[PDB]
Amino acid sequence: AADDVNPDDNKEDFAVLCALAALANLQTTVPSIDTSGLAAYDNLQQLNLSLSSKEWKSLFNPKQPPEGFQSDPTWRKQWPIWVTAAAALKAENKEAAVLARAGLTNAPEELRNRARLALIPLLAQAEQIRDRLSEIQKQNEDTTPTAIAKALNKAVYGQDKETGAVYNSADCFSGNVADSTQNSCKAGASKATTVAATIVCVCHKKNGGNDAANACGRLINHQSDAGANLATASSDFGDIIATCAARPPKPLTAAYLDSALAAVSARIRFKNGNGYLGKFKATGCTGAAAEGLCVEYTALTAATMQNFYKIPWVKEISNVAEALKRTEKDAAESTLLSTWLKASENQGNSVAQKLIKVGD
Ligand SMILES: *[C@@H]1O[C@H](CO)[C@@H](O[C@@H]2O[C@H](CO)[C@@H](O[C@@H]3O[C@H](CO[C@H]4O[C@H](CO)[C@@H](O)[C@H](O)[C@@H]4O)[C@@H](O)[C@H](O[C@H]4O[C@H](CO)[C@@H](O)[C@H](O)[C@@H]4O[C@H]4O[C@H](CO)[C@@H](O)[C@H](O)[C@@H]4O)[C@@H]3O)[C@H](O)[C@H]2NC(C)=O)[C@H](O)[C@H]1NC(C)=O
Repeated sequence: AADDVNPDDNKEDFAVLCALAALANLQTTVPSIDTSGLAAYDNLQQLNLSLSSKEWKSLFNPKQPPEGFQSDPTWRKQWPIWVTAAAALKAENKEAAVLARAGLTNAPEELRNRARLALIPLLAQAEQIRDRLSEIQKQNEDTTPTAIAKALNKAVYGQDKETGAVYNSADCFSGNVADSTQNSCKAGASKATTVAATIVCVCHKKNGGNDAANACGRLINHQSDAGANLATASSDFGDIIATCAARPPKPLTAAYLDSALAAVSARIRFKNGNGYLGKFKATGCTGAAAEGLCVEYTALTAATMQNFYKIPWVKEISNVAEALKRTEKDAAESTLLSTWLKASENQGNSVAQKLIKVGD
C-alpha cells in the first residue's frame, strides 16, 4: 500500500502549510515612513512666515486663499502648508524659539528681509523633497500592522479581524463545508479557500475507517476525527495545528511571503487536468487513504497557474507581499528624504550668520 496515503506521507507539505498558518493573529512591525522631514520642513515654513511682512502675515489672521489668488495653482497648493505654519506660530513662545534657533532674535529689519530672501532657493530645493516624502506617506498609509493582520487572518482562517481568529468551518470553507469531502477539498464551486481549509483537506482523519490519520505527521494526536464529510472538522484541526510551532521572521518581509507562495507553487502537481496539493491516488480528495488526502485545484494547469494566485488565501498573502514590497523601498527612501530635510532646516538656521558677517 505504498501508493495509499500513509502516516507521514504529507509531512513535507504540512511543514510548508504550518509556516503559512503561523501568519494568523500576527503581531509584526512594518517598515515605517520616516516623517521627521515633514516637521523639519514645517519649521522652515514657520521661519519663513516669521520673517515675512505684516501684509503677508495678515492673510492668515483662512480655509482658502484671498480674493485674487483663489485660482492661483501655487497658492492653492501652499495654502494648507502656510495655514499650518501660521497656526503653529500662534503658540506661546513658538516664534521666539524659531527666531532664536535661526540666530535672528532681535534682528534688524534689513537682516530679517535679507534672511527671508536667502531662504528662497533653500525652500525651493526642500519643497521637492518634502512633497515626495508626503506622497510616500500617503501611498503607504494603508500598510499597517492591523491591516496586514486582518488580511493574513482572512488568508488563514477566513476571518477579517486583527486578532482572535480561530478555526471555524463556516469561515475556513467558502460557504461552510460541502455535501462531501471531495467537493469541500476543491479550490480554483470553490471551497477550500483558506490555509486552514487546506490543512483540513491535506491532514484530516475522516470518520468511518479507511482514513489516513497522521498523514501530516506521526506526532499529531488525533483524539477524534473530522466526522463524515468534514462535518466536525474543527476538533480534528485543533489536534493537527497543535503540532505546528512555526514563526515567521520579524518584521515580516515581502521576500519571506513570496518564498512561501513560491514553495507551494513548486509542490502542486498536475494530473488529468487538475492540480493537487497533498497525496492523491484515485477518484478525489475524499480523505480515504486509497483515494487522496489533498486539495484538488480543479482545472488548474501549468498554463492557467495565474488562477492559483486568485484563490482567496493566495490573493490575500500576495496583496500583503505587494504592499510590503512597496513600503520596504519607500521606508528606506524616507530615511534619506528626512535627513535631507533636517539638513535644510539646519542650513536655514545658518543664513543669518552669513548675512551678518557679509554686512560687516
Ligand atoms: C515664504 O514667505 C513669502 C512671504 O514672505 C512667500 O512669498 C509669496 O509667495 C507667493 C507664492 O509664490 C507669491 O505669489 C505670487 O504673487 C504674485 C503677485 O504678488 C503680489 O501680491 C502678493 C500678495 O498680495 C504680494 O505678496 C506680492 O508682494 C505682490 O504684491 C503673482 O503674480 C504670482 O503669480 C505667478 O506665479 C505663480 C507661482 O508662484 C503662478 O501660479 C501664477 O500663475 C503666476 O504665474 C504666471 O504669471 C506670471 C506673471 O505674468 C508669469 O511670469 C508666469 O510665467 C505665469 O505665467 C504669485 O501668485 C507672493 O508674491 C510671495 N510674496 C512675497 C511678499 O514674496 C513664500 O511663498 C514663502 N515660501 C514658501 C516656500 O512657502
